[PDB]
Amino acid sequence: SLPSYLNGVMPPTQSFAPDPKYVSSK
Amino acid sequence: MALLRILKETEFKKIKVLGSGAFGTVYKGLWIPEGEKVKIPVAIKELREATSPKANKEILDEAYVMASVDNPHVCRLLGICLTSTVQLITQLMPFGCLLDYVREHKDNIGSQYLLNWCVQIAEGMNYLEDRRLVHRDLAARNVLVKTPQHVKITDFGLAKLLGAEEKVPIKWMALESILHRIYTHQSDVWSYGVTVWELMTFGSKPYDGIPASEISSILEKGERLPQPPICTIDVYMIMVKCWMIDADSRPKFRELIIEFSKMARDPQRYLVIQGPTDSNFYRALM
Repeated sequence: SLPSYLNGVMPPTQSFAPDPKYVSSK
Repeated sequence: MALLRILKETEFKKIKVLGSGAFGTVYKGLWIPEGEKVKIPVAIKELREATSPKANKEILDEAYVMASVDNPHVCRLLGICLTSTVQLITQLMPFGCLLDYVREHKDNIGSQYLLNWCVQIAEGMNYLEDRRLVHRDLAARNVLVKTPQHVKITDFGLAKLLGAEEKVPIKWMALESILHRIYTHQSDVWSYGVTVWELMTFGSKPYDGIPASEISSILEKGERLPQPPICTIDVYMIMVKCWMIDADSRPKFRELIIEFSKMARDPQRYLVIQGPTDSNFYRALM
């Protein structure tokens, strides 16, 4: 269940939108 | 472990500077408790002039609380000393901060040492919460190593002892703290969250490249620190929940303690890594 990163290069962030738990409404 | 011990400006000796920060500089020193012919190794932190200036009676109070923290995973204030400057005395921590440490051993640290530090750090914060105390600056750089198997949260009370009067670790701060300067055990859980990420990614800088000023936004948009390489989905998931917008939906320390304790019980099933006693901070204390 790991991260299939294209050459281990782990990206600055990961988004979770639209799930409203992590997406504030302004 | 007892109350706050007030020293006289001649009961301790600054032996050598170990490194200055923004809250002040720190030295390696000895403690000559008037009376006994004993001399114990400590760490002397001499804070810098504060903008607001809290009289010698209030400063003196915060110091008692800092002195009242009694838990194996939370550095306690041993002794304070007021003169034209304030100096704090605490038991010295041999291996330095857990940040430099994990960076300096990125291929020597096993699944068990991480999960453990996670549990211990939770443990400590859970204590600070039991005592209705909010840290406000949890972070791998603020977790010192007594031994590769025993770490403790430090600096509790130092921040607020100077910067709660009206820099900032934006990337460790929870949304609310950023937007409204709101701090609570729930905002700490957010930080705990980052702290675990720093560890799991062997000391990687969070949101590296993105200016601080840009963090609140990307945060509101649904952006979060990425799943570390060695983390199964199970672990990351918990790191994520500490970053929900609604503080009240963020895991509680007592919950965290229980989770990581469980994982620590089958490390290789939650953290996949390929497969110490030293640190250049230790080389400076020898």
